[PDB]
Amino acid sequence: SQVFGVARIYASFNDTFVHVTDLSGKETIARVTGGMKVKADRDESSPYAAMLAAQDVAAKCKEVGITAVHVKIRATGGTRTKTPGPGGQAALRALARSGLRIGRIEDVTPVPSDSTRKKGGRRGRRL
Amino acid sequence: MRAKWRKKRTRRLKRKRRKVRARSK
Amino acid sequence: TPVTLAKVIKVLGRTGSRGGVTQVRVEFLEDTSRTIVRNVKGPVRENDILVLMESEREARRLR
Amino acid sequence: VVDPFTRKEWFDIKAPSTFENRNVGKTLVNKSTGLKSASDALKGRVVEVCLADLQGSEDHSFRKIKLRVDEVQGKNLLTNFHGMDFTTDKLRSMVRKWQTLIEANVTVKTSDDYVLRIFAIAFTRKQANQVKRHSYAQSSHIRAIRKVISEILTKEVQGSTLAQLTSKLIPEVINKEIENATKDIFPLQNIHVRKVKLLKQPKFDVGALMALHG
Amino acid sequence: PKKRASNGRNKKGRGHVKPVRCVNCSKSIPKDKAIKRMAIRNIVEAAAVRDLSEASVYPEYALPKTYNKLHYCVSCAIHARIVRVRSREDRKNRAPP
RNA sequence: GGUGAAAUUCUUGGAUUUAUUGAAGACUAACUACUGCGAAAGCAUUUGCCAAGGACGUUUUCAUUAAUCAAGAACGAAAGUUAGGGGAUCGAAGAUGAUCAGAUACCGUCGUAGUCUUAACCAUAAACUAUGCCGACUAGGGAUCGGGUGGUGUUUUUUUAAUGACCCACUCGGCACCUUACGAGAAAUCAAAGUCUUUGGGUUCUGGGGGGAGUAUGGUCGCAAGGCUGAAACUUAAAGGAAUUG
RNA sequence: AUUAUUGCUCUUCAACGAGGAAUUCCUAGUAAGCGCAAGUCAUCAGCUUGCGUUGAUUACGUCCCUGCCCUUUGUACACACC
Ligand SMILES: [Mg+2]
Ligand SMILES: [Mg+2]
Ligand SMILES: [Mg+2]
Ligand SMILES: [Mg+2]
Ligand SMILES: [Mg+2]
Ligand SMILES: [Mg+2]
Ligand SMILES: [Mg+2]
Ligand SMILES: [Mg+2]
Ligand SMILES: [Mg+2]
Ligand SMILES: [Mg+2]
Ligand SMILES: [Mg+2]
Ligand SMILES: [Mg+2]
Ligand SMILES: [Mg+2]
Ligand SMILES: [Mg+2]
Ligand SMILES: [Mg+2]
Ligand SMILES: [Mg+2]
Ligand SMILES: [Mg+2]
Ligand SMILES: [Mg+2]
Ligand SMILES: [Zn+2]
Repeated sequence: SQVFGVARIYASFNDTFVHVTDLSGKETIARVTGGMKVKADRDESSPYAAMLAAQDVAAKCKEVGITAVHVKIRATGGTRTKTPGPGGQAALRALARSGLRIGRIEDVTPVPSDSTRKKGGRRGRRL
Repeated sequence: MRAKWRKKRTRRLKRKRRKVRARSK
Repeated sequence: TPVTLAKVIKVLGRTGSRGGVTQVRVEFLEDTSRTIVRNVKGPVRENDILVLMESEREARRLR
Repeated sequence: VVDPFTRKEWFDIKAPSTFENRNVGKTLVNKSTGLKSASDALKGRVVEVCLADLQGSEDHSFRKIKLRVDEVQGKNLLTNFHGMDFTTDKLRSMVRKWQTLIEANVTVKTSDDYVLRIFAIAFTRKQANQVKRHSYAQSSHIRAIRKVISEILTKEVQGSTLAQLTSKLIPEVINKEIENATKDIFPLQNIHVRKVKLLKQPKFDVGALMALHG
Repeated sequence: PKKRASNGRNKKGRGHVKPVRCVNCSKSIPKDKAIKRMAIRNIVEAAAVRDLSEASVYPEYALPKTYNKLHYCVSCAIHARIVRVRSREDRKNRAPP
């Protein structure tokens, strides 16, 4: 029915990326992260920073080739926080709303056979 | 003062007298 | 400019930090048989007819 | 000043034979110049998608598979096997508390001399009528189950290369002969081959490589 | 004096277990003594039940949620999440919800 | 990037993000739990090899061979020390960017030692259950872990069975949760902290107001940092415990 | 009675064009407009205490701010967080 890509969203704290590439990964198609479409450092990740992301690419997604695409949402994950940076939600809904055709996505962020001890140390980061 | 530092105080102290007594051996 | 009349089916609660938004269920006379929940900006009693300025939608709590 | 889209050679992808659809997705090269040409520069790339996206039915909601692209023949390019994954939302669904867990593994070879690594998993099924809320394993019941899993997992491969193992689990005949001998030791639920990965491939051999085409 | 007989948390017979690192404040606390929730949460969300399967292929789809286990550190646990602070009798109710 | 907000900081060297594979060292997520084991420190991927062990089973064997222990000895988390091997990661010093009236910190950054490992050391933890060890007795309940008994029990078929997991009665030995209070106590609570002025089963050890002080000294140990042992003068009316109301 | 107690007349004819950051008061004969009596008083109300006259738009909610309660909690304070 439609022509595919890979949507892949990496929503983190104090920024949110959004970029599609070729299904074989190896070849991009347009990015735009949150940190651009707004300027105020802290403001780098808020709801709208996302709907403002997927506006300057979902368009260009719908402008170079892709009419459809599957997403691979990602958290900073790792030895770090591993829990969804809010601005991925407000990005997806903003490419489901882009008219863009959605279908079949899973959780891709890193979760390990735990190791490489976290930073800040045994007393923890304290405040 | 905190048990640990007061212990440590008296151990740094302890070590200086070694030192000041070495001088005499 | 397709409008929508709404029959307050009953008074629910007062939502939203402030507390003037009033939770309510409104039926539609222009073909009943279905319920829709909406919020409001005024003081409201049962059987206040309302102007849904979009047919298909219903919110929840207000923050 | 460039905007490479007024430059990008453009392809669709072709899958092989032991499944459903062969035609796939779309991609981006660059003009097939002399020096930096659109043939042997790339192509080789790989692509993953769930298998209901090429088995059509949702009695196959997870199982991802990486396909290595091998050949080219004028603005078309084929692919062959490069490992199978799964899905988190099912792994994580299936990795549930108040129960035990088992996974064993083997390395092995095939008729066509690809060596790879396969895995497995299965979970203590609480048997209906079990008052006790945990259905637990006895280690000595796990190790012998690892053994049997090992018994089967190394008589299933070395059967006509990937193609034959490939088409040995797409309907998961294994998943039950696993469960076959398994009923003789304990219960068990789920019982899936989870992952598998390739690493030591033979030469291209472009005559038996084209098997799954047409 | 002892204002808890399961002590810190749950540790009778073992005598040592290993540090799990609190996800928000990054402390070290004995696995057992953690305090833990499960993050069963539908990957999409509230308003998006419509906008999803609508501009999406397949039939309805299925919907594939994501799970993560959150270990908190008291010092963390207190602050935000499940803890409150109880009276000298309710500190007994280990019961969930 | 990072943060409550920041900044130091990287970014023609396409940083951050993506894809293919490569390397190094550590670690063992999920299943992981009022559950298991070890004398404790402690111990979670696989299989092999090594020898070790509790419980049970037992109309098997020896027969008082035993209980507890000054000296003495085996073990001993973390750090720390010697010599290599390593060195990702996190990260005592040090430097830094913010912060503050100050801010040697808290936060951020950079990072030496260190973190792992072999050989040697070291012998400390709130090394905790702040609760010695063997023995007897004293009170209810449902759990659960290993062993065993029992069934015209259930679930698995093929041909009943034989397996295997289950279900249940009962039983030893485990970690525990509970209800009580015959009884204990200063009370918090405790099924042992019970059978204690109605004072005695066996045995080891420790304490005799608070400081001074675990200081000095002597002996000893260890490369060392330190360990073990370990006073007194003077001083002093409280210091202390559980619980009650502010 | 000058430093002008007040009052009257003519002349003079300011700023001020609805007020930033901010903060008060209040739910019905109330708000706010309006004047009068009373106090002080020899003289002097832009003050206050009560009076009536005209007489509204908006709530009949909540906890967001804010203040204050009340319960749990911790406590080494009891001359009680100066
Ligand atoms: Mg704090
Ligand atoms: Mg000299
Ligand atoms: Mg206390
Ligand atoms: Mg594992
Ligand atoms: Mg002697
Ligand atoms: Mg290093
Ligand atoms: Mg410093
Ligand atoms: Mg400075
Ligand atoms: Mg310093
Ligand atoms: Mg310990
Ligand atoms: Mg303890
Ligand atoms: Mg009993
Ligand atoms: Mg009593
Ligand atoms: Mg002295
Ligand atoms: Mg007290
Ligand atoms: Mg009190
Ligand atoms: Mg007057
Ligand atoms: Mg006055
Ligand atoms: Zn924490």
